[PDB]
Amino acid sequence: DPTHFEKRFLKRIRDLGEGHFGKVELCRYDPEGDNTGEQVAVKSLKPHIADLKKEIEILRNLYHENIVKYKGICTGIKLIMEFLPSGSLKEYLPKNKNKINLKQQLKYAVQICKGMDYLGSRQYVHRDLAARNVLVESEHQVKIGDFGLTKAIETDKEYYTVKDDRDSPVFWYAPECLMQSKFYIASDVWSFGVTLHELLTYCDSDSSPMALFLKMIGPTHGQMTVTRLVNTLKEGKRLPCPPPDEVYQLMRKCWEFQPSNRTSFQNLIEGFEALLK
Ligand SMILES: Cn1cc(NC(=O)c2cnn3cccnc23)c(-c2cc(Cl)ccc2OC(F)F)n1
Repeated sequence: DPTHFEKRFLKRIRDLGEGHFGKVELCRYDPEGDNTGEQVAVKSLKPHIADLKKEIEILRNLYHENIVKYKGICTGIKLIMEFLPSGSLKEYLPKNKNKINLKQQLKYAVQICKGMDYLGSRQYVHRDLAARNVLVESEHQVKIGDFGLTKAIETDKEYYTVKDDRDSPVFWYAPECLMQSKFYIASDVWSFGVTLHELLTYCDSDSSPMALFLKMIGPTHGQMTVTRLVNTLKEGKRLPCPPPDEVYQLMRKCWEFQPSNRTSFQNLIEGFEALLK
């Protein structure tokens, strides 16, 4: 079985990044023991097993040019994927401003929309769409690189109701996710709009969605922060345009209060393609 990786041949090189419960490391799968084997990205849980198994099964069945490739498993379980040395958009964009212009940013935007549209056609909701979860294949190509919070939508139903909201990226969340823990495909569209703002600002820390929303609502509300966030959104207030009128209009359509007034990923692709011709 080419999808079964033996523990004794999986050699750790360095850490790549980590979340609260999971981590990704650069390993070499070296059965010949001479450091000639291929380099792979390995996702493991820190010393949630049920959630990782579900996550592995989802990725095993996704095949798209803008989705990170599943390679296999190491059985306790570890997820084995292809290694992208340029890393996440969050770390790549600040170091490569001179290489990446607005035209390339809009191509990245189309690519994220295509990968997301494919996911949504398989009845899944991502729930964690941000620049930190987008990998750089090359200066011409990006891939959605993580599915840690991904959930299947019930048949003859349009949303998944979340029970555990403890590690939620609240500054990327739509009003319905904040008020009722209801995740629709339209909720993923809202998060894309915030990811697009990150992309246009080159993932600058001082201009991050969290930095900007805290300046809008005040940073001393503590436990009332999410309530204040809900209030500002209810008023019609949104993240400002980075220091491109037509791109900002597609972004504002991602941020329509009611999920029904929001566009679809297919509609956004048409929008970006019209601007690239
Ligand atoms: C700083 N950082 C870098 C990361 N990853 C890579 O560099 C990487 C390269 N190839 N590869 C293949 C699959 C998954 N990750 C990678 C992460 C990272 C960490 C976690 Cl816990 C989950 C997803 C992550 O990656 C994100 F982008 F999807 N943080």
